Amino acid sequence: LRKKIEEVGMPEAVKTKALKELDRLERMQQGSPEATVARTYLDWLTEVPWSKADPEVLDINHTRQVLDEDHYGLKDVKERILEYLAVRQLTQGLDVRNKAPILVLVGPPGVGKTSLGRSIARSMNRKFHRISLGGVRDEAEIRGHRRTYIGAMPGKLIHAMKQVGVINPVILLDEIDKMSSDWRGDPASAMLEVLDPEQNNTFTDHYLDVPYDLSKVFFITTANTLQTIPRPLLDRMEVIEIPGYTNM
Amino acid sequence: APILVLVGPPGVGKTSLGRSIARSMNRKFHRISLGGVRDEAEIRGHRRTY
Amino acid sequence: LRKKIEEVGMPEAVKTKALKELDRLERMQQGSPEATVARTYLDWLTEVPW
Amino acid sequence: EKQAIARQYLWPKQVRESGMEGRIEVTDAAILRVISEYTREAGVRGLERELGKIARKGAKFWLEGAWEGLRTIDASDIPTYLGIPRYRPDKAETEPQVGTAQGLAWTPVGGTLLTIEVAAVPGSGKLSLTGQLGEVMKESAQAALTYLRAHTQDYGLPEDFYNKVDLHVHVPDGATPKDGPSAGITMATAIASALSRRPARMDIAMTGEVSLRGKVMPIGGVKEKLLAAHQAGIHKIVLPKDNEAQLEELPKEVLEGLEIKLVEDVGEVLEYLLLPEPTMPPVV
Amino acid sequence: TAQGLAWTPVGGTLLTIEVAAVPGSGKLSLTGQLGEVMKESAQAALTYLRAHTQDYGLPEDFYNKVDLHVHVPDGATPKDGPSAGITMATAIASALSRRPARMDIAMTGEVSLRGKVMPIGGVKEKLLAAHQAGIHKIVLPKDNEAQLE
Amino acid sequence: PARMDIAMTGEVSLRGKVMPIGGVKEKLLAAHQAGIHKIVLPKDNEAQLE
Ligand SMILES: *[B]([O])([O])[C]([C]C1=[C][C]=[C][C]=[C]1)[N]C(=O)[C]([C]C1=[C][C]=[C][C]=[C]1)[N]C(=O)C1=[C]N=[C][C]=N1
Ligand SMILES: *[B]([O])([O])[C]([C]C1=[C][C]=[C][C]=[C]1)[N]C(=O)[C]([C]C1=[C][C]=[C][C]=[C]1)[N]C(=O)C1=[C]N=[C][C]=N1
Ligand SMILES: Nc1ncnc2c1ncn2[C@@H]1O[C@H](COP(=O)(O)OP(=O)(O)OP(O)(O)=S)[C@@H](O)[C@H]1O
Ligand SMILES: Nc1ncnc2c1ncn2[C@@H]1O[C@H](COP(=O)(O)OP(=O)(O)O)[C@@H](O)[C@H]1O
Repeated sequence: LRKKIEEVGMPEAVKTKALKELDRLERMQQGSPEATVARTYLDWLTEVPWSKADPEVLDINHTRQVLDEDHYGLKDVKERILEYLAVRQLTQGLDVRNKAPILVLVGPPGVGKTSLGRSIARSMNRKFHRISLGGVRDEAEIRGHRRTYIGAMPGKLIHAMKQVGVINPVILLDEIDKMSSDWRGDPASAMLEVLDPEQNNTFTDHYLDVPYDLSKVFFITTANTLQTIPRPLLDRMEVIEIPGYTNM
Repeated sequence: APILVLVGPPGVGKTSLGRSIARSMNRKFHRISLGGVRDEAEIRGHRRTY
Repeated sequence: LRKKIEEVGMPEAVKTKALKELDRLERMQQGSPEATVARTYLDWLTEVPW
Repeated sequence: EKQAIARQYLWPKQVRESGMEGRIEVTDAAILRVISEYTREAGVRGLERELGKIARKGAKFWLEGAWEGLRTIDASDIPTYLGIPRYRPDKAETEPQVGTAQGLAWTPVGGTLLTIEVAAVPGSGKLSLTGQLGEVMKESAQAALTYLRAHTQDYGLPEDFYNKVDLHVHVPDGATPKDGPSAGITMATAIASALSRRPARMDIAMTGEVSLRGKVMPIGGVKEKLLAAHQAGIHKIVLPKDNEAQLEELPKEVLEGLEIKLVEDVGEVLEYLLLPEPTMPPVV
Repeated sequence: TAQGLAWTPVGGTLLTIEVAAVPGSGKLSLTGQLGEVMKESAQAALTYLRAHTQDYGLPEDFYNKVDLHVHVPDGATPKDGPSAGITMATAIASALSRRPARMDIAMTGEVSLRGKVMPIGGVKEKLLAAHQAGIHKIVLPKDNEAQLE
Repeated sequence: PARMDIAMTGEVSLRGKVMPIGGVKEKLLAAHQAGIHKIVLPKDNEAQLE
């Protein structure tokens, strides 16, 4: 692992966390209930991507040639996607992290929503990954668990980052309507913490403790309705309505 | 002169007035946005025994 | 806690019930979820005025 | 106030926030068209969304093929940047019509205009009240009709319309629920014009309760009704005498544009609104 | 009989409105699981036709000699709305004047007592349903020409 | 007199126009158990005699 860890990428607080297990030597060949958690911890630490991105095309005329050979119809929806992408490419520096009118795809079940997400992610030549949010109702399902427990598990976004080694992939947060809130728990606060591009650069987990590169990680959300999304999430959005299909 | 409350429809500026008041007297500004739960057990916490 | 049970109050039946609950809490081991319930119940019995 | 807020604070923020910097500009008539035809809200947030839409359209048209300097978006180009207009503004009529009258309404989003219309057909003395009307408004209609039945010689109404004429009062549109007592007079003007075959002036909006002996009682929410009557192009108002203390809440240029008449009796209203000669043949 | 157009959440639908004029005493029956807004629009259309009884060749006193019956097939399907005003005006005028109405023209539109045609909603589903059933002629309010694009 | 050895079913409109129904199978089986051999049925239900 000290071969694995001194390679390309990682920052220096990551290195101070990385020199932790030199003197965590002997508790895993015999025992222990929390010995493979540190082994796995530095596996996670060297596993996540660093300093490797895919150079992006932002040409809207190539985007039209990507979208039109993957879907039929939906032309106005294509145009609003093009407008969002044009304002995404046009702004660099300021007023790109102050305002993210994050896309929300609203329509009945049976229309092409996820396929549009894969077609957008293939238009910018970047690496798609989908995270469904169906039965999610606890913040530790988005965040991590503390490594001081037996079963410690980081969130789904660490999985989505360790799938594809690009710094900034495209992630589709599918079905945020079904995030159930009750007494003692809702991860919509973690959704706002990870979703608004002005505090997500200082993101952390309960498993890992280092900051993250969730800056130009492109996000798309889908929904079947509007009236069950939390109101502090319904200020950072921009809805696009997909109505349903003609007989022809 | 008691707790001031700001009443009106949404969209009318009721947060930006708060930032104007805070910056006029050089304080800092926060926003709890209560109501995200359904109990009085999230204003007051739960102890370590839980 | 035994001193606090002896000082304040009490009626006699409530005192014997609290002392049996205290002995039951002393036999078991700490940190178990059985022990926190008995500790909270004795905390409520001591700080109510008698 | 929305036009001034969109001039000062909203539109430069949305332009700078979208990436454009002075390569695009709107005029004032475009702002008023966007407010009146793409926005129905008490706050200001939907207008902010619409200006964001216009700036993002301009950014896409810049990235397709650029231009030189500044392009000034007029009021004709707003459907080319926003789509089909999704609301319809209220229009005032201009001709004296027989059997109808111009009333004022009040929502928690702003006052509107409403038109009472009454038909008087030969029949057997039956009253129909359609248009999703509540109970207070139906009882207001009955009070107005009983006042008119008691005073048939004063206004030239027919001598026996209580058993020879069917009346029908309709308030368009037929899908939205309507309630309240503040339109007691409007119904008394419309029913009297429909029964006596003389037109009613549509230049004039009106409001106020009615009692069974003909007293105009005060009503509520006058500034929203007067602002909505001014925005639709009506410059003459009939208002109860007991609401003259509330005219001091209006802007000064609105109050100078309006010719307000203050009444106590219903006969003062019927003298002022009805044209003095009949135009149609009578009912029976 | 007249041809009308409806709006379901999964597309449009043709609906037929048929009325009958039989000798009677002036009652008005309204069958076919109709809502309150639709009954009020039928009453508004009938009052308009009683006012203008000479323009269209209607009988002079049908308000107390004819019982009308407005039926919208089928039963056991609840129907509501007000866009059905000029359809019922056409059907009632055809039944009272004994003049046949053209069935190859679809129509839609809200009516008032002065005879004004008001705007409606859901126009593209109705026009797609009328096109894919073989109807090539539409009557529409003038304030809905914005949504023809 | 209406002859009673004929079972019938169908929805009527106001023009005198018979419109199709549902549940044709169970109705015809129940008529055949009872000894009726003559049925009147709408034209648009001949697809469901199969
Ligand atoms: B009045 O009470 O000030 C007036 C009643 C009225 C009369 C005729 C046509 C419409 C309304 N009130 C309103 O305008 C009411 C609100 C109200 C109701 C009862 C008591 C006090 C106030 N508003 C409406 O009915 C309305 C508003 N907008 C659209 C449709 N209806
Ligand atoms: B109209 O208001 O747009 C129309 C009324 C109508 C048309 C034709 C026949 C009967 C009624 N409304 C509808 O299309 C309604 C649905 C509706 C109602 C109110 C507001 C908006 C939409 N359609 C029906 O009632 C209906 C019934 N059965 C099948 C399909 N539609
Ligand atoms: N416009 C379209 N053009 C081509 N294929 C389409 C289109 N719309 C849907 N499909 C296809 O329909 C299938 C179902 O698409 P899905 O995205 O799974 O539907 P969905 O509505 O998103 O499902 P849920 O339950 O609402 S997430 C896929 O095979 C798509 O390729
Ligand atoms: N009177 C006003 N003058 C200038 N700007 C305003 C005014 N009212 C509202 N705004 C703008 O509209 C926005 C409304 O946001 P906010 O105050 O959060 O609405 P709400 O208080 O309804 O949640 C503010 O950012 C503010 O800039």
